[PDB]
Parts: sequence; structure tokens; C-alpha cells
Amino acid sequence: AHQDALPRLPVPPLQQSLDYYLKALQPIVSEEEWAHTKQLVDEFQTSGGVGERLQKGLERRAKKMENWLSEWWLKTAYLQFRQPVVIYSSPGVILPKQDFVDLQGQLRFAAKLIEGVLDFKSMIDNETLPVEFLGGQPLCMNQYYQILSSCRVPGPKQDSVVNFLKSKRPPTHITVVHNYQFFELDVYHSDGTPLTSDQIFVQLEKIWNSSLQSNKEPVGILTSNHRNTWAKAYNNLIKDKVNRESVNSIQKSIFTVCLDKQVPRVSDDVYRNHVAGQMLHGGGSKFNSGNRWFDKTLQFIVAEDGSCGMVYEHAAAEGPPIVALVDHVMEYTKKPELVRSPMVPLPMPKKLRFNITPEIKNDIEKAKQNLSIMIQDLDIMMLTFHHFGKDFPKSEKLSPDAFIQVALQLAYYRIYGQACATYESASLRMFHLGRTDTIRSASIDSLAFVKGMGDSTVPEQQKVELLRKAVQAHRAYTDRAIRGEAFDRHLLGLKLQAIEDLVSMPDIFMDTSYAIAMHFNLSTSQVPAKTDCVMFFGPVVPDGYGICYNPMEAHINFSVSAYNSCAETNAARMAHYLEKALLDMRTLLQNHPRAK
Repeated sequence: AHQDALPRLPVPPLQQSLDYYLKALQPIVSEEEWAHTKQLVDEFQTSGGVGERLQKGLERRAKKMENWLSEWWLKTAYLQFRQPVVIYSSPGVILPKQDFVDLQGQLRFAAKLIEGVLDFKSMIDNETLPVEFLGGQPLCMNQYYQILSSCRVPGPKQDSVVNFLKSKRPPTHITVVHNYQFFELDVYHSDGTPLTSDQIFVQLEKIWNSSLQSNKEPVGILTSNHRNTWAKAYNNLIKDKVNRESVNSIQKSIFTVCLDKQVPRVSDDVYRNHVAGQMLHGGGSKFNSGNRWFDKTLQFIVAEDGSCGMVYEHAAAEGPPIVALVDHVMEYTKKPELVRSPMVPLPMPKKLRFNITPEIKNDIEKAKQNLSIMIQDLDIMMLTFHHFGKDFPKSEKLSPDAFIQVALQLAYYRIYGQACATYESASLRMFHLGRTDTIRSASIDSLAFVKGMGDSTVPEQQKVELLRKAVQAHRAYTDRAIRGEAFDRHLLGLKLQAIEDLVSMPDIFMDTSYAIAMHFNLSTSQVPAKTDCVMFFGPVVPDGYGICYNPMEAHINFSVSAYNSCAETNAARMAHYLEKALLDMRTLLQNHPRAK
């Protein structure tokens, strides 16, 4: 009923989008390249031309489908992406560190966490999860029905997803991994009632005692390899009926809980960076990378030292829906432990076995080698910006997110001397089945500001004006994107429509300007959460950065990633310049009051 009342994703007018495209290109391409693209655009949109025909095709597509973009996006962005999901696709999350100091404490917390997710699940099962709004504007809730009891499945050409949430007999178990060993744990009794936190603890204790040694092959590490490689290894793994049953249990589980092992202590200044690594990829074959199943949509990680977090498979949902679950769960783990009814006998959680063959052992070794290379190449820098949060920008009547994005543009320019194609995720949930579109942070106004900011000939008064204009221009682009008026998904649609129409690939998509526009040296996303957490992910290009943040009232949690294979990037440096840019913007604004 709620979904039926939501507006359908629109197809923007052709000229409007192309006009916005030309404006977004101005700061990132040469004068010569822009002039050439301008000519291609004029020809592409001409009356009776190629572009108009494709546009008509997209409009027809919107009339015959619930959402014209959904399937195309899922396929192009995720299912057909063949690189490992680890680092390159699945975002990691670091949650507030817990105070437990030993094994029993680690298990007690895991029990509360599990109970909390099940509490959230009750609202999903009963479709009682409150509809979200944006001031009076309804949001699509479909993503919430794709995260539990689901899993990505390797395919030889493209991947697929399985979702058991609404099956005849929905799964009633979660999977728990300890020392690379997987267990099927029922979290509901036969009578249908959920297990209590105390009962769950008792079961986790059995699981722990049944996996005290780390001498079993880390089959789960196979899920971290290239999708072509895993597709083949997967097909071979499940040829054996027992292995197939074990994989089936993992795929069907409501979610997976990873009880990680102790790891070497590191200097306090790089601790959070190492924890982020643990949450994103596991740290390596000798640490916790084998204590995972990366195809799983939801994986909660409880570390030996109190740290906790999670990693989720991106084909399922975006950051906001995931943090909605996080906020609900963390809040639940803080609730007073009420009366505990007389417990009852519990079954032995089933240890999922894997019959290893020389072939499977080889695949596992190859996966370890591949992951080692990936981890060595990742550069992560976690930054807790304590100076201020949403409070300062708000006091200046400036959008906090826009303020942060402009600061990132300033930091990038200060390091590189030029702007770069920049991506910021925009939520399209105001539309039925809406996922995301692109907000382009590098603009005519942002470039004018960053140049003016560092120009020793431009008066500070002018720098201030340029600052506000850039921030408001970004806010405007953000508002347009959320209302389905951005142009990136639209252009992608036109390209996919051309492919489906069996017409020659239009020149506008083969243009050097389009290649530049689609190569994001800065890939970013704001994921606000009530919980003091932070999300992170790998860059989308070899010479880029992956930046995510959670703006709180008085501070901001930042993550910055980069690849070591690119000598031109450095996560720490980027983080430091971002911190300084934010501070310099506050300083400038405070030194030039609007009324006194």
C-alpha cells in the first residue's frame, strides 16, 4: 500500500540533462575538449536525431516498468561487476568499541547484538517498520526487505541474489563463524518464540567450545576472490552434497555473526586504521579474513578486544537503511536486562562441515594469495574531526553536507592543483524502488572558490562570497538529484537504451569528456547515523580515494581510502588536508560576520 502511493522514478528531459552535463564538465575538461563535446551534444539532441529517439525509448520504458532504472542499475553496478566484493564493493562499518575484556564478555555482547537484530526483524516480518519521511515526503522501504536472510550467489557470467525473507518456511537460524568454522544456530524456538539473550549466550558458548582450534581450512576466504574465480571455485565446492548443504545454510541464514580471534597489538595512532581493516577485509589469512562469508548480505563482527562493526554486501542496499538497523541494534544493546524466564534445554548448534579435496585446497590457497595482494595495496586513514560538526555550518545557515563537500574540493585542489570528477551518492528513495543517482561536487562554483581561496590576490571578502556560492550550488545540485533531476543515471539509461535498440554506440559516450566525467578520483558518501560510527570503502579507480563520513552535532567521523599502487595518492595526506580545509573555511567565515 505504501509503495503503491510512491511516485515512479522520472526520466528527465533530454536537453535539461545534457545542459547540466556540459556545466559539470567545464571544471574538469580542457577548453578544447569542452568545445568538441558541446558540438557532440548539439548533434546528439538535434530534432529528429539519435538522442531524441533514445529519450523516447526511455520514456516508454518508464511507462511499462515499475522503475525504469532498477534492473539496469543492479546489473551494471553490481551483478556484472567482476572484481572481488571485498574492498571494492562491500562497505565496512566500525561501531563504538564495547567494554568487555574477555571471552565471556565478547559472547555476552554478541548475544545482545543478535537479540537486537531479531527485534528489528520483527518489524520487517510484521511489515510494521515505520515509514520514513523527509519533512512530509514518503520514502521507499523496499531496501529493508532485502537485507535479512539473503545472500549474493556467484555466477559464471553475472551474479545473482537469493532472498528467503518471505519464503514458505522463512529461515529461523543465523550463522556464526569462529576460527573459520561455521555453525547453524536456530534463534527461535519450535513454539515460534525468539531465544532470549541468555539462551543465545548458552548456544554461543557451545559454538566456541566446538571450534577452539584454528586448524580447519578457511573455506570462507574463497568468497574474497575475483568473481570469475569464485564462480568456478563455488561451482566445484558445491558438487559435494554436504558442502552444498553447508553453503545453503549460510545463504539462508538471517545474518552472520563473526567471533574474531585476538590479533597483535599495534601503536595507538594506527589502531582505528587497523580496526577498519579488520571490518573491511579481515586483516589477512593469518588473522580474520577466513572468519567470513563475503557473499552474505549482513555480517556483524565482534572482535576479541571489544571492537565491533560489520560489512555488508552492496547489491542489497545503500548506507542509510543499513545504519537504520545499526542504530536500532546498538540502542537495543543498551536497554536494561529485564527478567529472564526459566530457561529450557537447547539443541547443539550444527557445525557446518566442508569436505576438502586437493582442488578445493588449491582454490583456498589461491584465494589467500589474491587477498594478500589486495590488502597490501590498501591505504586507510580514519579521522575523527573533533573541531566541530553540523553545529558550525548550521550556525552559518549552510548545509552541513554541502559544507563538507566543498571542503573536500578545496583539500583536493590544494594537493593536486586542479579539480577532479567527484561522486557523492544521492538517495532516490522518494521514488518507488529508488536507489541512487550522482551528485557531482566538482562544479563551476566549487572551482571558482578553491582557486580564489588560494589566490593571494583575491580579497578575503571575495573568498567568503565564493565559499557561500559554492556551498549553496552544491545544496541545489543535491536537492535536484534527490528529486530525480540529476543527469548521471539518465545518461547511463540513454547508453543502455542504445545498446538495447541495436543502434551504433552514440559518439557522446565514446567522447574523451565522458570518460573523464566517469572516472571518479573522489568517490564519496554521507551516511548519517545516530550511532557514533563510521563507514568505509575502497576507491573506485586506481588513482582515487574512497571517502565516507558521519556528521554528528559537534564532530564528524571520516574515513579515507587510497591504493598504494598509485604513488600520487596518500590517504593520510588527503585526510589531513580535508581537516585543514574544514578549519580554514570556519576561520574565514568567523572572521567575516554577516551582521557586525
